[PDB]
Amino acid sequence: PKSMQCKVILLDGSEYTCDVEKRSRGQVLFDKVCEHLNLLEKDYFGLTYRDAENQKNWLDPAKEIKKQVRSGAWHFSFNVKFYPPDPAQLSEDITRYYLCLQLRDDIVSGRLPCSFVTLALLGSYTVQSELGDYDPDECGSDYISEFRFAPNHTKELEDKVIELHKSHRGMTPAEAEMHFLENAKKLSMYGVDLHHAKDSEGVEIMLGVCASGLLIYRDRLRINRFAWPKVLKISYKRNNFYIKIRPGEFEQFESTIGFKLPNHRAAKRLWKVCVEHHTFFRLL
Ligand SMILES: NC(=O)CN1CCN(C(=O)c2ccco2)CC1
Repeated sequence: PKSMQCKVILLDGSEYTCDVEKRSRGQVLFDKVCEHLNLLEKDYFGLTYRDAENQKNWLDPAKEIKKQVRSGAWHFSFNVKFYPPDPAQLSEDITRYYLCLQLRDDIVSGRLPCSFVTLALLGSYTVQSELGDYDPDECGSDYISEFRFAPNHTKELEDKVIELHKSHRGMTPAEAEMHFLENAKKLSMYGVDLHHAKDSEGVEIMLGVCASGLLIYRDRLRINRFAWPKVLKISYKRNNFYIKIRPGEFEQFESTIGFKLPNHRAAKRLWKVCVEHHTFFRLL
């Protein structure tokens, strides 16, 4: 029984290595990573890989690993797939912990934009969770934390993190993690997966996929939003992605919005993430 070595980048930046039989389905490796992580609430998470077009693909747990990674290395990342709209309702603190680690990377990467004050607040809860109570001994007037808090660090941001950290004395890690999430969950780009696209006139837009529905980011004076209820049908053909939108009450026929994606694989990838979000948030 021939086994392939898998390398998985965990959300704390460490590497987990394991072996699976070479014809294994994605679920086999995912189960192994989740067991390693002591993670029970597995539904919110998945494994990604970087392709030959160099983009992120979700590893489909139901399909053979080799038919997905094809010519590529068996190298993966562990990631949040479905961001819970209300993390307080997750049953375990360890689930909330991994969601925090993902969101910290979302913030540092600039995928999740954040005001100065919210960067400092989120940072202050991370420090409280990781170091415990503020201690002046390992913080002078010139202190800079090892923690990455933001896409661009400033001494002002470091100072504000410390000021807010002082206010959290006696907070336990699970409590600080819950505060982090109560703030993060409100950010306008929380849990939004962004895809580059062109509208039916060739104008560059972004399409956002989230729990609630679909977002079309045009010029920022115009953001169109389609709640999952309003979306009739999702489809792709060639480099095109089509959304069928319900008629308003007393209308005879749906509207179709068409988008052009960079290539056929980018269209298929958008289609599959939308179907998965539609299913997941239909059941929540
Ligand atoms: N007064 C309002 O209802 C404002 N509301 C419009 C739609 N909202 C969503 O639930 C959403 C996010 C993506 C698709 O739909 C966000 C903000």
